[PDB]
Amino acid sequence: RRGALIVLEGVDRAGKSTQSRKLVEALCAAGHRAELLRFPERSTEIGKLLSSYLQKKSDVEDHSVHLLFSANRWEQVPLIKEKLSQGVTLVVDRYAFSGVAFTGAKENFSLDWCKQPDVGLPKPDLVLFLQLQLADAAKRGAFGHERYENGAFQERALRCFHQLMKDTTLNWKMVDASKSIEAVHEDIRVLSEDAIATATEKPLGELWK
Amino acid sequence: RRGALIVLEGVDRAGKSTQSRKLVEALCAAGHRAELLRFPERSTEIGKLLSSYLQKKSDVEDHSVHLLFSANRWEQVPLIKEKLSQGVTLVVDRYAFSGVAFTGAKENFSLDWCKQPDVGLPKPDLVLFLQLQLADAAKRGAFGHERYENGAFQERALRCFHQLMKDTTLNWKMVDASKSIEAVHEDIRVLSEDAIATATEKPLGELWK
Ligand SMILES: Nc1ncnc2c1ncn2[C@@H]1O[C@H](COP(=O)(O)OP(=O)(O)O)[C@@H](O)[C@H]1O
Ligand SMILES: Nc1ncnc2c1ncn2[C@@H]1O[C@H](COP(=O)(O)OP(=O)(O)O)[C@@H](O)[C@H]1O
Ligand SMILES: Cc1cn([C@H]2C[C@H](O)[C@@H](COP(=O)(O)O)O2)c(=O)[nH]c1=O
Ligand SMILES: Cc1cn([C@H]2C[C@H](O)[C@@H](COP(=O)(O)O)O2)c(=O)[nH]c1=O
Ligand SMILES: [Mg+2]
Ligand SMILES: [Mg+2]
Ligand SMILES: [Mg+2]
Repeated sequence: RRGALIVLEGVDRAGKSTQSRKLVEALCAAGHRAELLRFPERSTEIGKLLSSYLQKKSDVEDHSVHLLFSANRWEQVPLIKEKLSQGVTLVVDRYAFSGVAFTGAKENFSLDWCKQPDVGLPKPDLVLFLQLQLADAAKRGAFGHERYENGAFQERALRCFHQLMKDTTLNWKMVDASKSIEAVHEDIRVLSEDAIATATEKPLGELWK
Repeated sequence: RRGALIVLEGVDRAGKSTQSRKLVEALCAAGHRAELLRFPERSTEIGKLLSSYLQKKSDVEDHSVHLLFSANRWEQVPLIKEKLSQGVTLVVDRYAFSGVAFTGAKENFSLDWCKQPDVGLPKPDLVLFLQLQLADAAKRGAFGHERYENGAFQERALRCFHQLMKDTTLNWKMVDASKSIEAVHEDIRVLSEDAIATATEKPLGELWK
C-alpha cells in the first residue's frame, strides 16, 4: 500500500527542519517505513548552483533561478514515486509552495507564472504549514546570512503562502509552531499518522492539475 | 533606436547556424550593429549541464531539462535587453520555440506546460522558420550523434513547430531552406532588413503574454 507524501512548509525559523527530522523518527519508531527529503536538495549539480545562489557566492537572474528550484524537484520525482510505491512515507522539508512563495515575493512575478514549472509534480497527501510569529520567530535567534533572510522579504512570501492556501484541493493543515518542540511534534505526528492511514487508499495525485 | 530581435528556427540541418552567421555578416556589412546569439548557450554553468545532456554524457529527468533550457534563456535576458536598447540587432539561432517543440515531442508533455517557463521573455520581432524536406535534410549529411537527432523525434517536433505557428501575434516568416546557401541567405537578409526598419518603431514585446 503506498506511503504518504507529507510536506512541511512555513516561514524561516518556524521549525520545519527540526519537526521534519523528528517526524521521520517517530514514524519509524511506530513501525512505519519513512524517510526524509528536503528542497532544495543541494547535492545534485543543480542543487549546488542553488546552494551557491542562496549563500550569495553567486547571482542568478530571477527567472532562471526559479526554474532551477523547480527542476531540482523534478529530478527527484522518479525516486519520490518509487519510494511511495514501495510503502515508504516521505517527509519533505519544503516543496513547490516555498518555490512559488519566495519567487512570487519578488516584483513582477505572477503567482500563475511561478506555479507552472511545478504543475504535474507528485501531489502531497498532507501539507503542514508551521505558523509562527514572524517576530516570535526572530526570537529564534537571528536571520541567517542567506538570500531572502530578512523581514520584509519574509512578509511578502507569507502573503504568497496565504494565496496558495486558498487551494481547497490540497490538504493543508495549520500547525501552531509557537509551542515547544515536543508539543509541535506531537500535533504533527498525529495529523501525519492520520494522513498515512488514508493515503494507502487513494492514488498519488498530480500537483496543481 | 532599438535593434531588432530576430530568431531563426527550423528542424535539424535546415541551415539555421549557417544562415544565422551569414545574416550577421551581411547586416554588419550594410552598416548595422548586429551580433549572433545561440540557444542553448553552452558556456554558462547551466549551458554545460545542457551540453552534457545533449551529447548523452549524462541523463537528466525530462521536466528538469526543459526547465534548464528555459533558464538558459532567462539568464541572457539582461544582455538581450541591453544590446537591443543600444541599437544592436540580435540574430538568435534557436529560441523558446525549439524549447517547446523538442520537449513537447516527448510523451505526456502538453504544449501549454512547455510554454510557461518561457512566458515573458523578450518577444522576437521576426521569427524565421527554415523549411526543408526532412528527407532532403538528411541528404545534408547524416543525423549527428546527439539526443533527439533521429527521424521520428524530428517528426514529432515539426508537428509542435506547426502548432506554435498558429500564433498570429508572432511575426512568423517561412523560408524555403531547400535552395542554395546564397539564395536562402538573400531571402533571409531582405526579410530581416525589413524587420529592422520597423522594429526601431515599436517597443520590445513580451513573449506569449
Ligand atoms: N518549537 C520550537 N521552539 C523553540 N525553538 C525552536 C522550536 N523549533 C525549533 N527551534 C529552534 O529554532 C531554530 C530554527 O529551527 P529550524 O528547525 O531550523 O526551523 P526552519 O527549518 O523552519 O528554519 C533552531 O535553533 C531550532 O532548534
Ligand atoms: N542551403 C543549403 N544547402 C545545402 N547545404 C547546406 C545548406 N545550408 C547549410 N548546408 C549544410 O548543411 C549542413 C547543416 O547546416 P547547419 O547550418 O549546421 O544547419 P542547422 O544549424 O539547421 O543544423 C552543414 O554542412 C551546412 O554547411
Ligand atoms: C525549495 C525552495 C526554497 N526556496 C528558498 C526558501 C529559503 O530561503 C531557501 C532555503 O532555505 P533553508 O535551508 O531554510 O530550507 O530557499 C526558494 O526560493 N525556492 C524553492 O523552490
Ligand atoms: C534551445 C533548445 C534546443 N533544444 C534542442 C534542439 C537540438 O536538438 C539541441 C541543440 O542543437 P544544435 O546544436 O543543432 O542547435 O537542443 C531543446 O531541446 N530545447 C531548447 O530550449
Ligand atoms: Mg530549515
Ligand atoms: Mg496557464
Ligand atoms: Mg545548428
